Amino acid sequence: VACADCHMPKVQLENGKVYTSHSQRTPRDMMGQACLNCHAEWTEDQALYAIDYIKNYTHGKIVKSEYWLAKMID
Amino acid sequence: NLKPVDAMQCFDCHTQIEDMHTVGKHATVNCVHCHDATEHVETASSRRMGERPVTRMDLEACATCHTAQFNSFVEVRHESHPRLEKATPTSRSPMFDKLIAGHGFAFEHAEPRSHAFMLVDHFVVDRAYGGRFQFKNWQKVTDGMGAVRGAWTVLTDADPESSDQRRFLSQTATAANPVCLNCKTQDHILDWAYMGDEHEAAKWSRTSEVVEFARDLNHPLNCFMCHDPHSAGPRVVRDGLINAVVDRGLGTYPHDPVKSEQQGMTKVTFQRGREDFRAIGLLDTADSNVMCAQCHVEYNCNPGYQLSDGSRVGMDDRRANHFFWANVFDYKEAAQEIDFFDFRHATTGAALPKLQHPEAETFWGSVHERNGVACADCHMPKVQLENGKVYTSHSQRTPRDMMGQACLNCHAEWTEDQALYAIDYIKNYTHGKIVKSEYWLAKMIDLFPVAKRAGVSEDVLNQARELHYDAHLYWEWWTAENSVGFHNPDQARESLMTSISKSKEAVSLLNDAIDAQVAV
Amino acid sequence: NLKPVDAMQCFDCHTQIEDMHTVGKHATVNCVHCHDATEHVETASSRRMGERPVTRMDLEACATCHTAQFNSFVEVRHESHPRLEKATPTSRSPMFDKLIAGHGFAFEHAEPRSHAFMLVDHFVVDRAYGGRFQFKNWQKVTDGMGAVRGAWTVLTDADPESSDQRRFLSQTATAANPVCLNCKTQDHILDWAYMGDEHEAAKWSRTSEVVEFARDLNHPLNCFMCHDPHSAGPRVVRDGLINAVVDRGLGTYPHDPVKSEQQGMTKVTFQRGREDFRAIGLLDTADSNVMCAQCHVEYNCNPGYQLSDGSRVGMDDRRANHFFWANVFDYKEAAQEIDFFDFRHATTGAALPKLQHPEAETFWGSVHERNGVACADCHMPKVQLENGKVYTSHSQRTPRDMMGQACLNCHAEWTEDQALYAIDYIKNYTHGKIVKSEYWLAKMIDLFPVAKRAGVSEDVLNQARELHYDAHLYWEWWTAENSVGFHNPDQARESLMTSISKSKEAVSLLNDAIDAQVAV
Amino acid sequence: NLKPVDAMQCFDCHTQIEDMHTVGKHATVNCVHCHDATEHVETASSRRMGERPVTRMDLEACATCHTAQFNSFVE
Ligand code: HEC
Ligand code: HEC
Ligand code: HEC
Ligand code: HEC
Ligand code: HEC
Ligand code: HEC
Ligand code: HEC
Ligand code: HEC
Ligand code: HEC
Ligand code: HEC
Ligand code: HEC
Ligand code: HEC
Ligand code: HEC
Ligand code: HEC
Ligand SMILES: O=N[O-]
Ligand SMILES: O=N[O-]
Ligand SMILES: [Ca+2]
Ligand SMILES: [Ca+2]
Repeated sequence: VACADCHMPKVQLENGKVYTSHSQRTPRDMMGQACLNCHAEWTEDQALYAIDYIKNYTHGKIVKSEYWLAKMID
Repeated sequence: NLKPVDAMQCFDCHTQIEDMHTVGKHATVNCVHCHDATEHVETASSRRMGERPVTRMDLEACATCHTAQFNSFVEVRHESHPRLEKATPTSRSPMFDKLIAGHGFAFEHAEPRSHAFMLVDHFVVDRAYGGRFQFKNWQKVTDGMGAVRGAWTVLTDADPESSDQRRFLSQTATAANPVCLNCKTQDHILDWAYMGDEHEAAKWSRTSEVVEFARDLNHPLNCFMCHDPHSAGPRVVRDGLINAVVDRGLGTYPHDPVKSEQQGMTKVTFQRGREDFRAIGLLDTADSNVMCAQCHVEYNCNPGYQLSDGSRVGMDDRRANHFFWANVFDYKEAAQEIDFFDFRHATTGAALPKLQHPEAETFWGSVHERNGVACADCHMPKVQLENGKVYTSHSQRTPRDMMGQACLNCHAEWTEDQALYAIDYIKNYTHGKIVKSEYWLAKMIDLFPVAKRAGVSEDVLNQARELHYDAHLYWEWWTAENSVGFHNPDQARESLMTSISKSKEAVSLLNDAIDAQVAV
Repeated sequence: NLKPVDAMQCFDCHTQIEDMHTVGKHATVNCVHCHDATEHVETASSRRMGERPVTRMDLEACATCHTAQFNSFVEVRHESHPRLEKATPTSRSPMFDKLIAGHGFAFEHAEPRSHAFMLVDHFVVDRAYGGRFQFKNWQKVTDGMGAVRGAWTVLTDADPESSDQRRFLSQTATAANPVCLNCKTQDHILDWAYMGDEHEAAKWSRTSEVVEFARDLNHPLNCFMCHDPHSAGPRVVRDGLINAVVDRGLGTYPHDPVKSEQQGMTKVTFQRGREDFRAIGLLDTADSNVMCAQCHVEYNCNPGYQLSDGSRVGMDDRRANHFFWANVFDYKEAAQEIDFFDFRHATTGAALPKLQHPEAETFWGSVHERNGVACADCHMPKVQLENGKVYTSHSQRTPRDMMGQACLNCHAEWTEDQALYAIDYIKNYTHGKIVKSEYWLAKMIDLFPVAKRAGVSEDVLNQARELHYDAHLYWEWWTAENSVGFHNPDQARESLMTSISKSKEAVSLLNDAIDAQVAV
Repeated sequence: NLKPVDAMQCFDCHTQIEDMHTVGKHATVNCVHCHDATEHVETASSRRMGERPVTRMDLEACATCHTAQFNSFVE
């Protein structure tokens, strides 16, 4: 998988010549193309929930790392 | 990958193309994008074609550099309900079967759908080819992209081994003829002489076996129908239109000589050997009214009969390919000028015209046309982007899908709901008058058998048949015209009241004559 | 609270039930869930019923352990517009009154609505019981749960003191008879002998006073119509279906002996004393095509007449309960086999068939049926849950409400809009041919009085009446069939063009004969 | 309106560009879309630039033939 697959995927058209979206942005705006064509087992909400599980967990450790860095700094 | 060819060498023999190509916005676009002329260049002289070069007619030839226009063109509007028969209580012409009896449209006449399908729909409609052609299956009806790629990628022919028009299912007709195809495709643009006249250099003509012609045609609404591929400048290619506007000197706006001069057309002819062969009409401006008038007009594209003596006018006659280029109130005179009618009504025996989608001739003189508004402004507007390069939508569809761009930029005083309400007021009023026109036409039509059987004289029946022509014209214009009055509400109103007036006159005439016969 | 009974003791006398119950997925489900047999067990011998045990027919008997299936079944689809008369310009058969004149459906024929209402709607439709039964008030029309709980919880009888079928309002008919009820309920499953034949052990039969029978019936579409309550295995209980498939050896798929063998039915008969009394048909597989074919077929459920001599075929005749089990092109032969027609047209005098919702016989041979797709796949699919135990939706409704499950899992190439567009292409095309078929049938019908009055011979009128039978069959199949062509678009097309062909033949015949009479 | 230039004239001194341009999917795309090299061509030698040609760096130089990519990018 490469950055473009999640961040500037091919456009899906019922009738049209396919091109590659150049709007390089979060896959949340185009989950069908960016995630769900590959993750057929998920709905959009499930895929978003999986992203958020990671981000929430990681952000929690970032905040704790900052807490401990700040305590050391002080 | 494409390799560019030496255009300058082509120009040593192609001075007309040189003059167009080098001056317009395709001056940098190499011939190899649309032609394969390698063997041609090796064998031609300025006076001998040699090997015929290939010319690409596919829309993909333009889509590589103009994807937005291509994609907006091929888009299928699923809300444009498909295969929806107009002869039903819930569509445009509830009494169409009674009124049109005797004409091939009785076999099927659906509402239009998206442009991607025009060629395939022409091929599969029940009135056209005896049911010879079908989509490969009923799923393919959705595939606008496939149809654009090529009709024969999505259709089947019931009998590839024969080329005659015949019925393959009982309730079909074989009305299609080569002229039809000129408003579905221009893949034959190099194989068809102006007007479809016989020509030594034309593979196809008005008199061709339409099934054979059909098989040679692939693409709907080629992009070059409105845009010269060499100059990129605005044009039309449809012969019947150039004929009406230029050959017949009617002008682009027959009711406005000034606008005709400002927004005119220059006929450009291309020869084969020493002989004129085909023509295009370059437009002074990018005038969509005239571009759309290549097809959205009332026309002959069919055999008919002469009003004068009733004799057959066959496909060989120039009149079989004709743009009347006349509003509804000038049409009867325009038909008399070429001495032509379409069919005899099956019940009344009246000589009748068959009207087809006269959007262009209806739009003339209307408030929007008089204000310089054109088809594209309401049906293929510029796209509005918060951030982006503007282009012109090619999804030619009802303004209801893009009211901000199609109406409300101009009508700042209205909300979308208000503008829709104004549209619906016109269509509702017009449709009620259509329905009343049909009620009265049907009442007249039903009196004909009673009258004939009661012994009413031929003279009285002929008087009623003359009234039928008028009643019919002044009604059918509006079921044929796609805006349900919107394009010219006052004209529709005046015409439909005229229809009803004529029908009522005929009803009175017949009832009185029947009553007089009974009283004897 | 329920107390379990000794099933083993029941089995000392009920060996058929033992063989079903102990082997299937209801082996642990105690009899007390659906029977009260206390006094029965105290009084019975293996050869004498003794006190009749109670058998619960209410759907709640299943809803305690199968709430999801029950709840999805009872759900009211409010978008299935209620009491919507088909004989109107905006519904299925705009000219139905003219075409069906002479038949009880002229008094009312609404579009179907949700299954919860089938029994109450049968009772209150204007054609059924002379308007005897009504909802208690006009609010109760919404109450699907109430109707399922019991028809008589939501209906009133205008005259509980009489049991005869009569008109209570002028524009009603009394077409209901006991056979009807077999496609509304099976509450009478233990009180009705196979086919509704007279039987000493049957309280009800084809010849019963239908008003008395009606009062004894409560529940729509009992869950056990498709599921044996003892084995829980798939079955049908409808006698006319078992008769067609098994007794008449037509098979579950008359056009496919292989599929008939793989997906077959085993008739199981239950006796009363020494005598066969009732039967069920166990299915080899959970084949919804055959389960739904218990009711969604063309049938006799009514008296009629013999084609041969015109004599009355009354409810006492087995032919009054008949599944033709024939596609539209085999129907005329199937009706000739039993020497039967339904009514004489009020205007033409033609002997005519009355067709009813032949979804099953239409579906045969269609592309989906040939691919092993079945009613349930499009009309009661498995539910898709992000997290949950899958079950089968029992809300038997249009796939438009659940396109992901009903269509798009299979048709991965389509969006919902594309799939809807494909449906609409078929229904639009089919409906336009229905409307044209009606136009031509109506034109023929209107010629009959003119012809009769003009002195056209009985021989010519009879020729036209024979054509009327065909024109009618090949049209009415498609107004009766609920998919508007979707279930078999090519068949619909072929049939409707045949209808129009026949009507046109009759119109020509009559106009020529009328014209010849006038010319004399 | 753009007038094409003779790329062969450029290629005589620009072998690397020739090898890239003639082979790829821009083989038909004339230099004038992105360069104004008229005075450069009159003044360059095989090793000295002469007058510096203009090279368009704006994204609109690609947007006329690739509107969809450009518009999705700028959104
Ligand atoms: C398998 C899919 C996937 C791949 C491949 C991927 N990304 Fe991401 N990226 C994500 C997701 C999910 C997020 C979080 C977006 C959100 O929460 O809205 C993200 C976030 C980002 C963001 C921040 C987006 C914003 O709006 O905040 C950037 C920048 C980014 N990725 C760049 C890249 C780069 C560069 C690559 C390739 C090296 C890459 N991504 C590959 C899925 C992917
Ligand atoms: C960050 C790198 C990047 C930039 C900058 C970029 N693109 Fe692309 N472009 C891509 C990728 C990735 C693809 C898809 C390649 C593939 O998957 O085959 C692509 C594909 C294309 C294509 C091929 C057709 C298609 O859509 O797949 C065109 C034409 C194109 N880009 C034009 C442009 C234009 C015009 C711009 C400036 C508006 C631009 N690109 C800027 C990365 C880029
Ligand atoms: C030696 C002179 C000459 C050369 C050079 C030349 N052509 Fe032609 N071309 C002709 C002639 C002659 C015809 C036929 C005109 C006629 O029918 O009278 C023709 C016809 C055509 C046609 C129309 C064929 C048809 O289907 O009717 C096309 C397209 C065309 N040329 C393209 C090109 C291209 C592109 C080049 C450069 C790669 C080229 N020609 C170079 C002489 C030439
Ligand atoms: C190799 C790329 C390419 C091809 C292929 C191509 N065009 Fe163009 N087209 C251009 C360019 C570049 C312009 C000029 C853009 C500008 O200057 O705004 C242009 C301009 C146009 C214009 C605007 C002309 C004007 O005067 O405003 C139209 C219309 C057009 N092309 C139509 C077409 C048609 C129709 C086809 C297919 C027959 C086609 N093009 C094929 C590149 C191409
Ligand atoms: C080559 C002939 C031709 C040209 C030029 C043409 N049309 Fe059409 N148009 C058709 C045909 C044919 C259909 C019906 C297509 C079908 O039913 O498959 C149609 C359908 C339509 C529709 C209905 C689309 C829908 O969603 O149902 C509209 C709106 C329309 N045309 C507007 C226009 C406009 C505006 C123009 C000028 C920009 C134009 N047309 C130019 C032939 C043409
Ligand atoms: C003057 C151009 C023109 C001619 C020639 C032409 N059409 Fe059309 N046709 C149109 C336009 C515009 C529409 C869309 C508007 C409408 O349907 O009213 C259309 C729509 C159609 C449709 C789709 C709607 C329907 O009626 O079912 C079919 C099919 C069709 N034409 C078949 C034919 C046949 C067959 C012929 C030759 C007998 C023919 N056309 C000739 C312009 C033309
Ligand atoms: C029925 C006539 C018609 C057809 C066919 C047609 N166009 Fe256009 N085209 C127009 C009109 C009208 C405009 C806007 C002209 C104006 O207002 O300046 C336009 C504008 C354009 C432009 C100029 C840039 C823009 O978007 O304004 C291009 C490029 C173009 N069209 C490409 C195409 C392509 C590619 C096709 C085939 C998919 C096509 N056209 C088919 C009528 C047509
Ligand atoms: C380019 C500007 C423009 C466009 C776009 C436009 N209008 Fe108009 N419209 C006008 C003007 C100017 C008038 C005449 C105003 C006056 O004379 O008071 C008018 C008149 C009308 C009328 C009176 C119509 C008649 O024929 O008598 C109606 C209704 C109307 N517009 C609705 C609409 C609708 C709905 C749309 C979108 C489909 C639309 N207009 C798009 C400018 C526009
Ligand atoms: C002593 C033998 C015997 C016993 C034990 C027995 N049954 Fe029966 N049952 C019969 C007979 C005999 C009939 C009538 C069969 C016939 O009509 O010939 C009958 C009929 C029935 C019926 C159908 C009644 C109808 O409406 O037609 C049901 C239900 C039933 N039994 C349930 C049960 C249950 C449950 C049990 C155990 C609690 C049970 N029986 C135990 C002998 C027995
Ligand atoms: C006391 C609980 C209970 C009652 C009451 C009940 N069932 Fe069941 N049913 C079950 C159980 C337990 C299963 C087996 C579940 C499993 O194994 O997947 C089952 C299975 C089924 C099945 C699936 C059978 C198969 O072979 O796949 C059907 C169909 C069914 N029941 C129908 C009904 C019907 C209809 C009724 C009302 C006549 C009913 N059940 C009443 C408990 C009950
Ligand atoms: C072979 C099974 C079967 C028979 C027997 C049967 N019906 Fe129906 N009935 C159905 C089906 C299936 C529907 C839903 C489909 C439809 O309406 O087309 C239905 C629908 C109805 C409806 C609701 C729609 C309407 O027509 O108003 C009524 C009322 C009705 N039936 C009454 C009756 C009457 C009265 C009889 C006996 C004269 C009868 N049914 C016999 C299967 C049957
Ligand atoms: C018209 C026939 C029919 C009726 C009546 C019917 N079902 Fe079903 N039932 C089915 C079909 C079809 C299935 C799915 C069988 C399969 O595909 O395996 C099913 C499956 C089931 C299952 C198995 C679990 C599941 O959901 O797949 C149960 C339990 C069940 N039904 C209960 C009931 C209940 C309770 C009722 C009464 C509310 C009922 N059924 C009425 C046709 C019917
Ligand atoms: C269980 C899979 C499945 C289901 C569910 C399904 N289809 Fe199909 N459908 C098929 C297959 C397989 C074909 C035949 C494909 C082929 O032969 O190319 C087909 C054919 C069709 C056709 C051609 C129809 C004909 O009778 O000629 C249409 C239209 C269609 N499907 C639409 C739908 C719609 C709409 C739905 C949902 C109501 C649906 N399908 C549900 C598998 C399915
Ligand atoms: C005069 C028109 C034109 C110009 C200007 C243009 N291109 Fe292209 N581009 C093309 C054509 C034609 C193709 C080939 C399309 C095809 O064969 O699919 C192409 C192909 C591409 C591709 C796909 C290449 C591949 O190997 O798949 C990319 C990426 C691309 N161009 C980027 C750009 C960039 C970035 C610019 C601006 C620096 C640009 N183009 C300017 C016409 C143009
Ligand atoms: O039927 N095409 O006007
Ligand atoms: O009217 N029930 O088929
Ligand atoms: Ca005409
Ligand atoms: Ca019947």
